[PDB]
Amino acid sequence: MIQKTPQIQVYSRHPPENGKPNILNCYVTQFHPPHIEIQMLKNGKKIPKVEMSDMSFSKDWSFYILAHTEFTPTETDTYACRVKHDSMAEPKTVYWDRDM
Amino acid sequence: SEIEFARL
Amino acid sequence: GPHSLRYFVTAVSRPGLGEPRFISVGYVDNTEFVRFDSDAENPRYEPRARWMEQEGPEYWERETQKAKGNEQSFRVDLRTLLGYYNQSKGGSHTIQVISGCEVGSDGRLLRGYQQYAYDGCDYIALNEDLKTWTAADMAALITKHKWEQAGEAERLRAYLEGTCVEWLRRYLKNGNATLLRTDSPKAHVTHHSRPEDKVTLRCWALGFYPADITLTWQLNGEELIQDMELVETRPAGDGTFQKWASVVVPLGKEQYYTCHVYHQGLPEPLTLRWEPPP
Repeated sequence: MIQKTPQIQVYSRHPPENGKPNILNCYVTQFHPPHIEIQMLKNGKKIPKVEMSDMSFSKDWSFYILAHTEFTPTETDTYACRVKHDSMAEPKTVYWDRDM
Repeated sequence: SEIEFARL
Repeated sequence: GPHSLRYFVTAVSRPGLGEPRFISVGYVDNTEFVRFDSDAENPRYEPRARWMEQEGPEYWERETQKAKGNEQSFRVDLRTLLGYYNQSKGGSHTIQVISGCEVGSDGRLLRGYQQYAYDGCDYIALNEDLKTWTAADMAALITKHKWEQAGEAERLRAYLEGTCVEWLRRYLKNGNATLLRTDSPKAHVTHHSRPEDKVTLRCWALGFYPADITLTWQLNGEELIQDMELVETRPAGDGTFQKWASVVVPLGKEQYYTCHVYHQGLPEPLTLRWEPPP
């Protein structure tokens, strides 16, 4: 067997602006095997409507997929994306940073 | 159009 | 410019959960245009690029039945590899393939591909010479002698030089307009105060396409590629891509730095600086 640790980016589709609808993305790439569980959270509580792009793999055999949800950021809300993959002991959580 | 793959 | 038609095929055995998940995806110039998926209602080839709907109900039927045929072979292959690697029939495994052709501006062949991978590790691949194979290990060697015998290298050389290319020309003809599309990036610079007396200058490039792009920071005309942090180009979700690069400069010396954005969509590279609101 072989296992590639997913790399995770968390960002909005448009520049974050308090009080205005947007789309938060969770880009997961460089993972193998393809089975992967991606959860998007809000202040710790799992977000329901979480759309996931079809899966694909790049030249190096590893897989990538994009998960996204709508959301209207605010000054204090916290968002994060959680990924559980066979390549890691515990799930990985990446928090959303506005300036990234 | 794709090709028909042989077997390993 | 050059072009290419490649197919990215994946078969994942899901012991217990049911039959293996087969997913075939065709790319033209690195742009998905078709896709098959067994784990779908009634598996059929569906267009991924609007310009593919120009193909009649034959193509699809013909191409779909071929997908189902590769599916089953892949189902067998998986069983076979469990044999080669003496692995239990109760674990999940992955067989991946990249099969395609890259042509030049003349419509000729530049390089054809045909490489397998098992569980994410090169298994076998056709050599650029389109005649001999490169087995990745003991297992692959068995396929290698089988294919040398059957003369697989030739069967593919044939496909790669003809059928592949032929179809590439055919696909382009109805997708050039679209494939050659280009969306220039719109860049800006953000300011973030760091611990002590430093500051971060993050240069943003947005809604650009294709993904290919380069960003740089310069200190009085010199690419600071040493302490510049940058993220990998990422998708916006609407077709375009994003990317930023940043450096940490001293508080007060922000105007001594400038960002440069290089994209094929641009008539000429971009040049920006920190712009504190007037």
